[PDB]
Amino acid sequence: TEFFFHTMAGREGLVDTAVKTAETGYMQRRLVKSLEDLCSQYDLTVRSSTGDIIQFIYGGDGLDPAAMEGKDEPLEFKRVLDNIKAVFPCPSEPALSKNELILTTESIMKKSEFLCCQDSFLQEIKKFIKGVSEKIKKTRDKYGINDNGTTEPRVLYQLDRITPTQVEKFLETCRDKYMRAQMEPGSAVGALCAQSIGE
Amino acid sequence: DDEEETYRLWKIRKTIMQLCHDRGYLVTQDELDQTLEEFKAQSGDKPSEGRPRRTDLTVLVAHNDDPTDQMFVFFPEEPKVGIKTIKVYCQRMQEENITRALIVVQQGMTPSAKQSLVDMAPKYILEQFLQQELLINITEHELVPEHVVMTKEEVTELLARYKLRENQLPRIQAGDPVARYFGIKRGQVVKIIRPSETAGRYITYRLVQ
Amino acid sequence: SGSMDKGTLGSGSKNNIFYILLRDWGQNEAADAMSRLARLAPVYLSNRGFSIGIGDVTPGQGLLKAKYELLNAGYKKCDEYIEALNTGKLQQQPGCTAE
Amino acid sequence: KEDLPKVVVQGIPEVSRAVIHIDEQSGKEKYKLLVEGDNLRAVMATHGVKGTRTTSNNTYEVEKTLGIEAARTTIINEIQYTMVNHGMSIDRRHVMLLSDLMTYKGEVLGITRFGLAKMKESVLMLASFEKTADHLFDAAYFGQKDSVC
Amino acid sequence: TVAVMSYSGYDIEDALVLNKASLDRGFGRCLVYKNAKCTLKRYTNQTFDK
Amino acid sequence: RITTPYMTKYERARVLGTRALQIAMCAPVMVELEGETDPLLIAMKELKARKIPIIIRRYLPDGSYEDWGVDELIIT
Amino acid sequence: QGRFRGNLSGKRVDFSGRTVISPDPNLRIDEVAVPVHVAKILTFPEKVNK
Amino acid sequence: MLLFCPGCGNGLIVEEGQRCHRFACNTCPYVHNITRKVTNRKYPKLKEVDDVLG
Ligand SMILES: [Zn+2]
Repeated sequence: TEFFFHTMAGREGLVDTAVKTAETGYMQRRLVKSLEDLCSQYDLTVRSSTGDIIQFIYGGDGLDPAAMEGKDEPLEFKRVLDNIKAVFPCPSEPALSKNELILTTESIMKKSEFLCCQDSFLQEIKKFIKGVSEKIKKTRDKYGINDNGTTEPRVLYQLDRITPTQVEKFLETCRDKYMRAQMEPGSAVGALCAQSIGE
Repeated sequence: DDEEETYRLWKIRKTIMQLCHDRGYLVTQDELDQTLEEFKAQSGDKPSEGRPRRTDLTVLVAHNDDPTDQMFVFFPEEPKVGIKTIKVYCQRMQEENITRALIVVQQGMTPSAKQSLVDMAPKYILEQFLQQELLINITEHELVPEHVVMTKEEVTELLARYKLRENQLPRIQAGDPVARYFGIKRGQVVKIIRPSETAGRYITYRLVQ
Repeated sequence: SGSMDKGTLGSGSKNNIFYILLRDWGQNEAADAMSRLARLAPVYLSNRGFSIGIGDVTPGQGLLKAKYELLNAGYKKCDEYIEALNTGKLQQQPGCTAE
Repeated sequence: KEDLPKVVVQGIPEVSRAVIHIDEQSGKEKYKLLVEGDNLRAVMATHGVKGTRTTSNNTYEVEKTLGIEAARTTIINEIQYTMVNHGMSIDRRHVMLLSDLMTYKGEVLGITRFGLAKMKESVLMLASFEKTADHLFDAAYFGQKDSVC
Repeated sequence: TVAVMSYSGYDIEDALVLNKASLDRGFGRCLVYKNAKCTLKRYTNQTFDK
Repeated sequence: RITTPYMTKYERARVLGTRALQIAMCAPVMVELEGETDPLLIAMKELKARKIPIIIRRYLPDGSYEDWGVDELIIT
Repeated sequence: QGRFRGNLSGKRVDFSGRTVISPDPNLRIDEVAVPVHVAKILTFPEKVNK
Repeated sequence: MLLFCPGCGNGLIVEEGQRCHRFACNTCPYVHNITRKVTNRKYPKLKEVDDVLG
């Protein structure tokens, strides 16, 4: 009896797969035949074959889903900052205070190369920098670390250690990742959407 | 009755105030912010209230554009509005020299009356609104994004920025509930501010056609 | 620290070490790492030995006792529910019938 | 005697059945209505219902009631929710592009042959997809010159 | 004589490793017989395929 | 000058294809190949040396265009 | 099987082969092993240059 | 309810005579005048569920 019930369940699964294959095949054909015309133009506007505009900017932001590192966010700032700290640990430079970190971030962001970057990404970078500066301030307040750089136990400077070289590397890496995460013009956006929905 | 009906009338009046304020017509903040108690003070019962005349509005003038330009709001008492009522309203608008009017029907408009309202006159603009639609403000709904009608200069700037033509913009039907809410004509452009998942906003544009 | 598994070495999602290599140092480093893994792991696995036997799936005495007790308790509770529904009133869960 | 019990005395005639769903949030247990009906405007207009925050599954009803942008948002949310229910994730940009394509002409157009005919213009693609003979004969009758864009 | 183990990573997905000596000693040796048929028919005219 | 300064993957693919097709058809080589009998490898070497004599003509949808040198663009 | 779906959108091609696959971990992820018999059949037209 | 003619067995309808409401048969002169109250209750099913859930 148990064997018969198990076989019933197995045959249910098999017939489910059998019907699903054909149904999704037809849906895939319809979706691709409808969506294949669209293309991401060089003015960042998705246009149909006839020239009509479907979107003024793809995805509202213009970022590639294939290079989408986070959970529908271009970067995971914590991971990037940790990787920058580990790759370039500068042992000959002092750590930065909250005010120093904010000042150097504001100085770097106002350069020309960051102007072409989208304002939302700059706001997110500012928010993350403010959060990490608050973390640094909380740690130094907890352990009584002085921003003068003369606290006797130097190991206390290893708690939340950030240096201007690391800040510059992190900002340049984030800007480069954002620039390289944009839709390359001419990409077959519609076919990608059709396949990524049908599969 | 006499409690839900007066509540519906008050909320219809408040939605009309919000719609007129959004269209640019002159309404005082007291009209925009009217509690139910003040409406009861104006009229506290269904037989006391007169739908055809006690609620009609003619103080609606587009103060931003021209105070001389006038807008009118009608509340026909019959659930279905016939040809004769439309004729009476049109001749009254002729008497007071008013070209823009809204008609808040109670249940519906007869197809002959609808067709007549379509071809009353290009000069006499009248818009049919069901009370059921006006019981809730469309703009206040969370799904509906922010719509702003753009001027001709802004439309020209938008077309010049993308090297575009008018017909290439995404379309929006004239009979759309938002379009009828703002009373936009064919050829006008509406900027839509979609709220993004992040703190940013996505700006798009639609052409009425 | 830690041990490699599907969550970090599999094709599931991000946090994959190969994905990190691809996103940080380009495609060539990721491909070379994949080739090195595919050449190294089989050698160690074959030299170590990894087998599955019938005794790898046989049950212990504690499992047998626990299964017997659980089956008895569950069957008793099911019989109690059957008797409650058949003869008398069974507490009806919201949104559904007694059956 | 056949239909006197079958006359409606109260409620929306299109609405079949509404249930009191409860959210059991630790902060507070809040009550919502799940309506298995097909009249969004009537439900929104009813007293005591916060019509500002009422959604629906039928994209056509949402479109006809609250505009094409509300229809687009409903399409996006419904597709994403359906995909999430099976545990598989799709980047929101794909579904957003699909919704924008479905609602770029001011009307929610399906991916069927009718909506595809209303969207696309090239004769050859319409013929290749479905109804080859009818599309080809209509194009010949209209003398429609088709580009190769 | 099957031994269940992972070997050389050449049996990743449902693949299996065979022993060269076993195949050399006749394990799995198989024969395939195919048919080739022809017809020599006499036609309506008194002439025939030859 | 308004488009992306990065050279897209489609641009790389087409530039490499055209350069390899030209090289296979007895076009002059600018990087002094070292025993490379494959035209595509020679084209990739030219791209790495930034010596490809090809100018991309990026077309805007309205009809406007702009020219970018391969050496002028940024490669990854 | 019409012209549009069977002969226009998707059509058969030459210079192609179809074979059963087997694993091989000693190859890089960007490489595929081709049998000698197939490679002798699938030809590439190389233009003579300097 | 459903009533049938004792004469031929066809269905009886309700009509009005010159004095009273009567059951009558459509195919024969049989009639039956109504003397007292006649009723046919049905007791339709009531909505019993309170519909609290979650
Ligand atoms: Zn009878």
